[PDB]
Amino acid sequence: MPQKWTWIPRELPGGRASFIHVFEPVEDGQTRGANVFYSVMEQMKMLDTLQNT
Amino acid sequence: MALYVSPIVSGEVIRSRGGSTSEFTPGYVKPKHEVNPQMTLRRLPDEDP
Amino acid sequence: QNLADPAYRRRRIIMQNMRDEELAIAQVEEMQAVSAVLKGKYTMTGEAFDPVEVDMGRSEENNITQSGGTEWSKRDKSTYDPTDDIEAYALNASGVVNIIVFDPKGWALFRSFKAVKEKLDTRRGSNSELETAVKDLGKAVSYKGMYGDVAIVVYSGQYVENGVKKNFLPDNTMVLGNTQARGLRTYGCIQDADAQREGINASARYPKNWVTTGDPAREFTMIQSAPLMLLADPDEFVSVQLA
Amino acid sequence: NIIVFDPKGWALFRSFKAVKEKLDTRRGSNSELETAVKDLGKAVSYKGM
Amino acid sequence: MYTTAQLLAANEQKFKFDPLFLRLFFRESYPFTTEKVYLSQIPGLVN
Amino acid sequence: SSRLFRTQFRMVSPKRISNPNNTGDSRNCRAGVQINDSGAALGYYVSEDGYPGW
Repeated sequence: MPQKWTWIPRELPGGRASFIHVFEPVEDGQTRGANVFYSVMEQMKMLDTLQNT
Repeated sequence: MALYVSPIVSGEVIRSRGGSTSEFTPGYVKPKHEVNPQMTLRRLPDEDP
Repeated sequence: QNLADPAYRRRRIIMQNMRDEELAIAQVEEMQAVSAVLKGKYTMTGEAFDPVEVDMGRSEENNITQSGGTEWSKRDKSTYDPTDDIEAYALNASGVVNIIVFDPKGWALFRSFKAVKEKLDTRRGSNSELETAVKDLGKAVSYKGMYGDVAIVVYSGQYVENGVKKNFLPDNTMVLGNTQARGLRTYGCIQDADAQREGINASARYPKNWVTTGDPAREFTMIQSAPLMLLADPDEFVSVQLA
Repeated sequence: NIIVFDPKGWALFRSFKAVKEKLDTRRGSNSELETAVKDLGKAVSYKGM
Repeated sequence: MYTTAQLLAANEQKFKFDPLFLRLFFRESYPFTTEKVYLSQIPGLVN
Repeated sequence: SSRLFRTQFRMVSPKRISNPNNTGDSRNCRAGVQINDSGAALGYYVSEDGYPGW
């Protein structure tokens, strides 16, 4: 089915918090956080492939 | 009706439907009438003498 | 006075397109079913498609053609009774029958036999309640009441051809059948690369929507299926074409 | 009190006008029959009283 | 240009279609994994 | 009404719950679970015992 987006303010203009974004920014300007797996993904994928083989 | 095309080759794209409009705009009527108080001297069928 | 975004216009266009796709798919299966329990023999063929045949195993006596000496019309509408012939056609079915599904043209002739019209009012001899003076007009299938053990229903279903619509059932036919009669709506495995990648071949319907590459990119909307509706026992039903 | 018939033996008996007129007295018979068979397509069936 | 057209409601022209078979005789549906099917009818006529 | 309480319970395996007539899943109908617009479940299509399979 066709996919539709929608814009949502982070908070209400009256001060109410409409939306909540929670993450740990490693460096300034990091709009999106990165999962901790990023540093070990390949070294665990190859491990499980080795186990299967 | 959908066709029985074999699951190998292709399918002709059916036209997307739609489109028809019309206009019946103006309309009008005007039954003009007046009183002409000249004939008021003569008695009506009503209003007994 | 109140326009809309062309994006929303495309959205509703695609919605309508999917709707008509679903209708086109559904009418194919309905045609399958009417052919199947109308004659048993059922073949599918078309341009760019090899013909395929399907024999349910229906016997000759389950596809009785009335043509003969006194088929249905030359019988006097006044004194004759069709119930005897109904029993005769019912016995050679090997199974309980409780529907006499009917055409919208042959039911008038069936009612024309005043034997049943008088059988309606007995006060002690018939519980078969029929509904003449049709209770549903300008619509889909309509029930007509009860005929004792069997229910009377009249079908007005139409399927559209390339450019023209026409009735599913022929001009004057009828079919005795059972509610408990088992029928399968089998759907074959989808022979598509994406479907086999997803492991979703065993599906009734396969909707799809993509966009081609290249600068003049265009989207394509799809629905596909492998419908093979069948029934375990063709001989349960009896098809009679009236005359 | 048991007058069970054959599947076609009962047909000729039902076909008579006498049974139909006996079914219509409104004061002379309480017999309850059923033409336009209320149990077909299977084995033995009670036809009423 | 300067016509000032106002639109009224639009008739749909719905097309009638009711299965009456898939929900009357074909109430059961089966998927496939194989390429064909087998149908077995067991004739029981004991003497 | 023989018992003071008239409430009983049946635990149902998910194998007994599925799409009615094996129809395709929709936005609001999913694996026999009819949900609302917001996603909250509304109805369930429970299948009867399939033993024997005939």
